[PDB]
Amino acid sequence: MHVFPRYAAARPEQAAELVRSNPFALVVSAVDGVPVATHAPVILEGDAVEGGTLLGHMARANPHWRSFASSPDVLVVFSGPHGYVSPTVYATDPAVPTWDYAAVHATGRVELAEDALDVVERTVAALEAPRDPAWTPTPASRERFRALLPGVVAFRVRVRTEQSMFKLSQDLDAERYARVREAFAADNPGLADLMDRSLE
Amino acid sequence: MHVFPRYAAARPEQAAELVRSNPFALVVSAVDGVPVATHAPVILEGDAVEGGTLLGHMARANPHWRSFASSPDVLVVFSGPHGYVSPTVYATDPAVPTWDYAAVHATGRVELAEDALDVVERTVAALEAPRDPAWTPTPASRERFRALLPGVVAFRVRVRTEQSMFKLSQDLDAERYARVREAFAADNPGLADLMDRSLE
Ligand code: HEM
Ligand code: HEM
Repeated sequence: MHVFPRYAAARPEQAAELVRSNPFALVVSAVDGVPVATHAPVILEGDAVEGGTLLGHMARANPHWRSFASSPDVLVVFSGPHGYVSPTVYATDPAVPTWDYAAVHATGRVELAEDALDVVERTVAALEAPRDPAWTPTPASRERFRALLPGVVAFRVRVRTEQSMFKLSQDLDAERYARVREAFAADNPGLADLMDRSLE
Repeated sequence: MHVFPRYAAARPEQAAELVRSNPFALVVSAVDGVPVATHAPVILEGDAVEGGTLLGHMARANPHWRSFASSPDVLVVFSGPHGYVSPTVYATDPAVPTWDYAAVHATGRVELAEDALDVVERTVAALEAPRDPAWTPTPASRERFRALLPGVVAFRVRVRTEQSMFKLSQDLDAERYARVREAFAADNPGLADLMDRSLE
């Protein structure tokens, strides 16, 4: 990912906000020289992605984690709201299409996490926190977590590098920007809300 | 990505349908040994992902494409609709959360595409095809495409391997499945439509 300066975050806190708000990430490493990726929930420990640690889990039956010891460089991609920008919306000619999106990429050293129960329970808490109502696990559910635990592999990534981009049409003139924002308001409220929040 | 058999596509055509319907992909390769990923629109040439060719573009100012010659193994990830499944929705105890999603991963050899104008114009056609109304480029827009062309790098991937997963709660009993489907109907119609289409 190349971060074009015109799409840099306006505030440094935006990157960790995106990460916390979009935890279903892509965990990428090399296996036999080819990138392989697993879709998995990953949470952040730390006030920032830089200097932070990421914690996730996958199925033990997914062999991806077995390659971590010999190929430990990982990339984790967090993808926020996104949407195609058609020239139909611009209503200007000549025009070129684009795609709007926000993302945070973090790279670092992966290690298997022995404290898998703590990782999955903290993942529950982080993914339920923005919900209304939120689910909290009963003792019976926690007992079931202990029965499920042999089938899970948890992991930690100490973040070495990080980048973020908020490609949200903010380089447009006010007239076309309003057209883009209003078209997403109806078709993609998550992206429209991200645009609004990235202006307040 | 490990494809759990219970989440395999019901029909072989579903993978290419997902790819065509979700062209904003993640293009991943190794650069200095670490995975790096660019978010870019990628289209499919062929009736299937297997035996197919993928075609995309990125900015010339994005240095990712410069690593293609020495590290040519690429992974392209197409991500369809997705959404968190909270135990709140199940209304059963004990429970464990999950995430529902569909994705197609394709790996192969990348090569730079000399026919960049054709790649970007076919990308316009593919991304406008499902829209109503669709935008077609006027001669003035095509003239502008020619002025923009020096700033773009196009590329091709001959697909060597492919996998797809449709993790859409279809392993649940009818009662919980209806609860999941109805909760997404209101909060995530794209995912609910994908679930429905993956049942017809
Ligand atoms: C919000 C919380 C959670 C989410 C979104 C989530 C999501 C997921 C996903 C997407 C997978 C598949 C990973 C892969 O492809 O390898 C998975 C696997 C798994 N998770 Fe979680 N999970 C959550 C919490 C938990 C908890 C609390 C436990 C308790 C131990 C748990 C146990 C497991 C197990 C056993 C598997 C493997 C199942 C199998 O082999 O089919 N997860 N989870
Ligand atoms: C539906 C069609 C299209 C979509 C969704 C799209 C999307 C994108 C995206 C996401 C990027 C940034 C890539 C990166 O991060 O490296 C990009 C770059 C670029 N695209 Fe496209 N594009 C489309 C069609 C076109 C067409 C028809 C042209 C005409 C030549 C074009 C020319 C360019 C150029 C010049 C750049 C680089 C701009 C810069 O350096 O800032 N694109 N496009």
